[PDB]
Amino acid sequence: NPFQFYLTRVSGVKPKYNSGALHIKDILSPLFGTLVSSAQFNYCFDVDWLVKQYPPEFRKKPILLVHGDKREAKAHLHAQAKPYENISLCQAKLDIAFGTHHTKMMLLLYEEGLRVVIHTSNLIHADWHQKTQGIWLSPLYPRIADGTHKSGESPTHFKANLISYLTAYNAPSLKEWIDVIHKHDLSETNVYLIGSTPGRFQGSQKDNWGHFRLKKLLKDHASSMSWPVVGQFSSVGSLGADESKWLCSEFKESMLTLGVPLYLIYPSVENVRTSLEGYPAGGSLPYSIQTAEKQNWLHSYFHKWSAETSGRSNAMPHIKTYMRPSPDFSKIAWFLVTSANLSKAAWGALEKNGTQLMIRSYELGVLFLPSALGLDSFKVKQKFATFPVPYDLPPELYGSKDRPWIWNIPYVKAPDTHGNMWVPS
Repeated sequence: NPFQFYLTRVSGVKPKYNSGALHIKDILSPLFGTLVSSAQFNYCFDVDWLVKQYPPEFRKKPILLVHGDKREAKAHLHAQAKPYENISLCQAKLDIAFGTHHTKMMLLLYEEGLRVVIHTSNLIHADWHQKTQGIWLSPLYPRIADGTHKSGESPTHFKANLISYLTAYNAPSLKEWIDVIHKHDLSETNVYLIGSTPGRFQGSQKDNWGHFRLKKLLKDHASSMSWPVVGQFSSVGSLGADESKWLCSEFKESMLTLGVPLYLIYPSVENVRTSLEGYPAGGSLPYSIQTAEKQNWLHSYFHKWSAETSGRSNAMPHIKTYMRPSPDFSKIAWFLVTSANLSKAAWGALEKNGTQLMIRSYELGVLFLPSALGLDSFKVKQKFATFPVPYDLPPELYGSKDRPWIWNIPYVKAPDTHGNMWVPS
């Protein structure tokens, strides 16, 4: 299968809905290769839990946790890890305020080669239990033969792009991973890397990251042919007093690039209330009343979470996806799975009269382009050459009574799936 795009397993749905899905235990299985060492980039970690996901035989192999924790939270993470002698930590520098290290990626070095996994799940039990999450699995990259002269690069330039991404951390522990990557052949890679890294990027450096990086790839490797843009995420930042400030101006502009209706999918209160988790799903859908009340204009773009196609309408989304379907939603010009939610922090925001792109966070995704497969478009796989879109199309608009899930206000008029109310505080 050319895509290697997978959803995580969801407990409590019919087996047919998990047949082609993966659990972290599957990803780390001996069947995937003989593990020597690994790196786990993420945001939240439950170390005891993480360790048990590795098979017993591999549990003592070295593990690098790359995170953005600071101060006490950092101390706590070090405390979680102390008992496991084989675990080292790398604190990603977060020199711009309010940034987070949000990238979810696994680097898995085996006796037989190297695997890169870019996905959407935090390393905690609940993210892999009853949520809809996405996974892209690289091929097993072989090591470059000890006497050849090859770049090991793919036509999408994934190898150099991933190295640049690691290089931006400027961390000694990652230099070791960069060196490992240099040693392998990633030429079979058919996706484009889209990363965000904290900084202020000017000149041509603007095209390296965030939504400009996406813009640049859509201009170079896609071509033009009322194809809407679909954006689907689990968090929402403060986007401005009105939409011309960022959403429609730079964000949509980048997304509509090729060689226009914008539909945003974000769970309503009702979607969360009736989920497999009930209201506690809302603990992973941050959207503060503080921010929401300043931008009620945004909510007219919102569409309900519906995933009958993958049996996951009740499995709340923590996956994030962006794509460009045709007017009848039967095909798509491209598809992106990433850790980036709907925020300036994640995607970047122009500064100094559009000469400088400011990004606060680390984010990472893979872009699927028909040109990389020799195609002009992908047909949408109706029931999860055809791309497996994990939610239903066309997107369904919020009803008049719907509200976007807002996590720091109470919902006490209707009980959820487990008969509970939600009272933050």
